Amino acid sequence: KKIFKPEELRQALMPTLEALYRQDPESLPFRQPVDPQLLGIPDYFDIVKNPMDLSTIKRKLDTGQYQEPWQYVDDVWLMFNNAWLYNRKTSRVYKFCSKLAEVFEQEIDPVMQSLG
Ligand SMILES: COc1ccc2c(c1)N(CCCNC(=O)c1cccc3c1N[C@H](C)C(=O)N3)CCC2
Repeated sequence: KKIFKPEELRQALMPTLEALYRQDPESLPFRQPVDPQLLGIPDYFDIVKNPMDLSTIKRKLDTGQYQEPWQYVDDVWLMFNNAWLYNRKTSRVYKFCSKLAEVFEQEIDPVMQSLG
């Protein structure tokens, strides 16, 4: 509390991120930052004001950018909400997002209870 040590956040939270990365096929669109021109979705940043992806979250854990664990939870949820905002409900990314949210819910609960 209330600025947690970065090494403690990394040790506690990284397994929850790893759980997301282990999901195949579902994590694949989330593993790298979105590049709208290269992917042919040029309106992406117009709609998605705060992009987020698994590699960025990992980098933030690795580099001590979270002061407290709810900031990490908020970035994971930002990633999910961006995908549900941008994509149509029939798309792979939308359905994959929903699966990741299921996995994350299960993983994050006991970890947050342990951190305070
Ligand atoms: C597009 O669905 C898939 C599904 C599986 C795979 C791939 C792509 N690919 C491509 C992965 C790169 N393309 C995207 O990442 C992406 C593309 C269009 C829309 C969106 C994209 N992602 C962002 C997060 C979004 O919200 N909409 C690899 C094989 C597995």
